[PDB]
Amino acid sequence: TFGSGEADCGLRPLFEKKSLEDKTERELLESYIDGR
Amino acid sequence: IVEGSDAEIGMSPWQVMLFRKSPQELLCGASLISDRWVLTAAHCLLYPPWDKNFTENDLLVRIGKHSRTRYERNIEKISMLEKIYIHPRYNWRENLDRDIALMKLKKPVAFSDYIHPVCLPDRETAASLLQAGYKGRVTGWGNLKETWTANVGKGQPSVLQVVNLPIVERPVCKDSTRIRITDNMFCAGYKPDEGKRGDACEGDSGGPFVMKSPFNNRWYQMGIVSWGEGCDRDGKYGFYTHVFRLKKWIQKVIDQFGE
Amino acid sequence: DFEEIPEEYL
Ligand SMILES: *C(=O)[C@H](CCCCC(=N)N)[C@H]1c2ccc(-c3cccc(OC)c3)cc2C[C@@H]1O
Repeated sequence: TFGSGEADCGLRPLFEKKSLEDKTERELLESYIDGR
Repeated sequence: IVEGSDAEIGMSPWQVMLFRKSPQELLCGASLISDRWVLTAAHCLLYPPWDKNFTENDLLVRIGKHSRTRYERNIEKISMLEKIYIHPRYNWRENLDRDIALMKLKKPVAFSDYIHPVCLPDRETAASLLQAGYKGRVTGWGNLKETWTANVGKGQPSVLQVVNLPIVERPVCKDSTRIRITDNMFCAGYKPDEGKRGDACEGDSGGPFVMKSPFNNRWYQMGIVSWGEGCDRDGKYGFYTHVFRLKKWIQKVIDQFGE
Repeated sequence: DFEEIPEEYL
């Protein structure tokens, strides 16, 4: 209802919502069979 | 967290501290999954071998934190619990199978830049992302060095720490330990050869293992810090509760009340 | 070890 409210989940106010990356998140994304 | 680094501010706005209120101590990590619900490991609350048995009034949840020991005056929110729910088949006698618990907060928290829930995975997010070799991220305020064997080299952090770790193949997991591994667990960590280190450690139990989806850019909680032999010991791995395999009970209990 | 929290939280 939507989720438990959110819906908004997993998007961080200071990072995803401002299109800013954290310092190491590239390491995660590069291990997911890189991607392209 | 062993061999991690300091989190950025707002890097993990779902991290919760489980805090007991006399004596004042950090018990465990936890995570915010909505405005009223916190997810943690059942062993944080209930562990008869050690006569641990916390109820609601024994505990405070603290949300929005970065500093381990400061009261973060206009940033953190402290909340009280109204109900604790442990999985009815949590196995504390043998292997900590179904190491999961839900806490209902007495009243909802407000979100902010520092406080924001994580998502729970669905079937296809689980299927796709839970694969050996893919990295996830663990956070917490636990020891920096081995403490079921209490350590030096620095001890406890001042601020929230972070480490990214690969998921490991189930055979190497099961072959690293004498404990019986279930399907409700997975393991994570670097292998002796791979050069890199890192692990959770004591005081980190209960907190999130999260991964970011490459399809929709959201953070999903795939595990809970559950157990491990030592901290960062070579040829040993951390074990996590498998959040997707237990999602029906999660839904079941937040639908039953559910209010 | 922890800084003191407000007494309305106890
Ligand atoms: C929680 O804070 C702590 C550590 C979790 C992270 C450990 C890691 N990844 N290295 C808890 C912990 C750790 C291990 C056990 C344990 C060891 C061997 C066999 C067990 O039964 C299956 C359990 C127990 C605990 C309780 C600590 O609170």
